[PDB]
Amino acid sequence: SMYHYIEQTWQNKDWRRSILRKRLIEWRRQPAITRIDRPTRLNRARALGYKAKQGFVMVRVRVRRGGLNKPRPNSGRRPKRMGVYGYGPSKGYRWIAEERAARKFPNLEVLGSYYVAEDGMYKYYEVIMVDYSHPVIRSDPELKWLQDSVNRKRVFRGLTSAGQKSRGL
Amino acid sequence: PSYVKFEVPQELADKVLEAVKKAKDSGKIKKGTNETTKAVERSQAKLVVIAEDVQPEEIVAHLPLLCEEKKIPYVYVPSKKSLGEACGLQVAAASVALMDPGEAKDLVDEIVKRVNEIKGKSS
RNA sequence: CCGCAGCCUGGCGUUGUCCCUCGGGCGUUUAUGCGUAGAGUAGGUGGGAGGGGUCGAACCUGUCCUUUCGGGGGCAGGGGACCCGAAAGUGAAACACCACCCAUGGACGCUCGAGGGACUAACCUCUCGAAAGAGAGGAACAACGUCAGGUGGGCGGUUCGGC
RNA sequence: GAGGUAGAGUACCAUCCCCUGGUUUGGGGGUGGGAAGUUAGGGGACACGUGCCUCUAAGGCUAAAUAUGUCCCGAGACCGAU
RNA sequence: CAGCCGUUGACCCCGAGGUCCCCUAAUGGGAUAUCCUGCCGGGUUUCCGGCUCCCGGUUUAUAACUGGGUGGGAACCCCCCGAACGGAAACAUCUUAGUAGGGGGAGGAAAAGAAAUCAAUUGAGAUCCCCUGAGUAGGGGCGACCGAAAGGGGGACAGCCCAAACUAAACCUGCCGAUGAUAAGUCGGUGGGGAUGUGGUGUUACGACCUCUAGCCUGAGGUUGACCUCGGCUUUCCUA
Repeated sequence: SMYHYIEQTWQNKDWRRSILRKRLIEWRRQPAITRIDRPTRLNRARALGYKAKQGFVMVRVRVRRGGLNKPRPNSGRRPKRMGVYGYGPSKGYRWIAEERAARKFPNLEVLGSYYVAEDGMYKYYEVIMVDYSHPVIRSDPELKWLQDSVNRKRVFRGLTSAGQKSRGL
Repeated sequence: PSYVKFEVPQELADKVLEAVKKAKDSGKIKKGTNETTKAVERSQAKLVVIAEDVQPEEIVAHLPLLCEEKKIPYVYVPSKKSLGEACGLQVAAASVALMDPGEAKDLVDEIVKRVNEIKGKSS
């Protein structure tokens, strides 16, 4: 399939990593949460459940890498509980990126994510989101589970793929 | 872009689009990049037509190298919407493969000669 | 008694293009050597008293480099051909030839580093622009993330024996 | 009988921090490196080798068995105007 | 005190309707004013409708217009951030305790859930809860203290669906008309999607699935014992 060859050009250590560097220069200027027209990696999107119907949207999110933005305590602590450096959010940056996308698009449900790039200050992810109220999605037989109100806003309760991994499941 | 290997003069491009229209009516063609690569893998294609405004570039960036090793000629076309129109579609197409030219056997043979000499001067 | 921030410094990442120099190594390339007793430069382990000799030698005369100017190492001609000992001294001898070592310097192809210089397109700063984008200056440093060492009553927890 | 397919910054490694009974062996996160891909991968209490045994990560969904009590019915070796 | 309603069946109870002031998520704009004040459309005294972040469309392009999350709930539930008092007869690792608390998100239950699992001479077979295993293995200034799982007995006890190989528009959906019980569906006309892949097949391990070749196996029909086409089964949609 052509999807097998998409993953080969974007694989590991390649001349393609000269093309991808040029994109990053543009991506650093666009807003931190943007809707994009088409997935950058169709192999990753189609495996996670993206289709070419209307109601599927693609969002790119950039976050800031590093550890937790943790302040030094100001009241009295034992020496164990006074340390700052080395802490990272037990939630992954992949799960943090999905959460910020679900804030800006409150009518869509997160289906998956994968990252696309990385530089010295940010990490970039792309999130697959679907509109559960469009009549095209409402009639789909493979997403009939998405008509249950318990299956909405799952990203906030750790029920996505990135959340299951981080819960030790 | 970057997957465009050699320049194609505009007068040759219109010949390619004419070949696609003739081949569709009489012979067989493959529309789309999923059907085109599978024809190149099986060594069944006779001419592979590639658009020049594909975004992202990764969709068709493997075709020039894949058919280089299978000994299959390939040519470029500026607009994918025009390429989709030629093969009788309501949407665009990024790649087409001619299974058998049919009524356009002579026209295809003319194109291959023109392309082969352009690559000879491109080193 | 201890911790933790902040600060200083180094590694890794973001981080790229051209050089030059130096120091290591790998397979090669080569030519250079005086504790004393003595024909005299024994630096050491061996084959080796034969090795060179129209299969061209010892010898006078100079150009030249060098050294504890001690003295040896290389130059063609004049010479058409000679010297070391198996013999005399040395806790360890043969400039009798050939090998390796200690040890000087340079060069080939490869690797690793370390330093210095330049450049602009990342990054940063400013200006214009509603935005899109354009211009100027710096620049692979700064800045940021992460790890490591130092400093650190700035701040936090505590201990401050007994009779 | 012959051929084709099987989920990537993912598995894993070093280091730092928090959890854990997890201890030279478990889980999650930050930083750096980073696969194989069916002639493949994972596991079987330090590490590796050889047999043997067992499974298929990195894409979702899924009744019943249970947790609660604002509320409605019933009950009681409950209290009885400090 | 005074008057009235009810045998033309009231009051009262149950079911279905009507009216339903202002603030309030508060939502046209403003409120340290529970009060003020607009711009479009409709009839027309009153009055009644429309007026952040997204999605799918219209129309000339940043103008305008059609159709579609926010707050509450006594406790219970899911996810991140996260102490000290106290005990150790002092106290700092430790414990207290991932507790108290903070932030975000639901439901009548949530969450988990169909092995890259366990254990041991080749066995069991998704998840959850109860009685146990057991204060055992094991962690610890090896101090105070902390602490499983497999297995056994029970309660309930289901299993699918995608990406990929093979096909390649055979596809989905808004509005209008007919038919259909105003449903699903079928037919016709218009718009938006879709080759950067819609629909079909198909998802498991000493092997599964797919393609080709060869050979054997319900009914009717055609063709050259062999081939193909319509009648059972599986999955899904629907409501008078």
